[PDB]
Amino acid sequence: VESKDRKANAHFILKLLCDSVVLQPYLRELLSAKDARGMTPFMSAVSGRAYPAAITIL
Amino acid sequence: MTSIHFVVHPLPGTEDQLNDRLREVSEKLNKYNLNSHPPLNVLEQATIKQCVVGPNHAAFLLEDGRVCRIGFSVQPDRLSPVSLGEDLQWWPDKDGTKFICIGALYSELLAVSSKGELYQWKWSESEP
Amino acid sequence: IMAVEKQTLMQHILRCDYEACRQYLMNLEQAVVLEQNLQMLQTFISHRCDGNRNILHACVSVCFPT
Repeated sequence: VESKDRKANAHFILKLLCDSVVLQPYLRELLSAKDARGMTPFMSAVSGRAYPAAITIL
Repeated sequence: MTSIHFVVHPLPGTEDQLNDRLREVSEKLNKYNLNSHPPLNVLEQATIKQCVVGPNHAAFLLEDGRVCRIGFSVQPDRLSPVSLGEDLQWWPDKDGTKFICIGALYSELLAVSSKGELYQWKWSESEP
Repeated sequence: IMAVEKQTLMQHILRCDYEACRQYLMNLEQAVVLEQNLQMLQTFISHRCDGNRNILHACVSVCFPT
């Protein structure tokens, strides 16, 4: 609900998707797929000011 | 599975209002995630092939040769607040109608059979 | 009228449900231990959003500065 709580939950979810041992073989494609703007998740993170998200993704 | 949701948009206008209404329904799907109306609740657990919206009714088709229909009621003072009909009217199945395609017309719904039979029943009445 | 789809983790991420996301991951990994949820997971991972956005795109897009 709160902005700080929302950001904390988002960071927790990103870390959860990072440390999911189940999705290891698919992450290689999950972080390599492109959106409609022709960019990876990392590029979208860095353009949308999601700088901590970009660091964790990298 | 799926969730049934409707939107209303004044006919003369640009596309920005439609896009804004779609954004509102998206936010409700995300910020609110309100449940769908009970009459279509059953059709939540069934697939859909094609849907048709008539002058006052709307018919929805399952992939298993089954159809359903329902009207609505829209409040203009308050302007999914639109509330559909109380009981969803079905299409009784006899000798394997096996619907494939449908069609929307002002005075009646149109349905197809596997062999091809232009079944139709008026919106006003309740008999094929 | 519309019938919006139902992709559970997509909704959880786009709504930022940390508890629900963790529960979904736990159930998925338990089922993978059961070895009966490999193909279904492979099909599910390709559940998308508007604009060919995979789950990670939703994750980052629900993380933009307020």
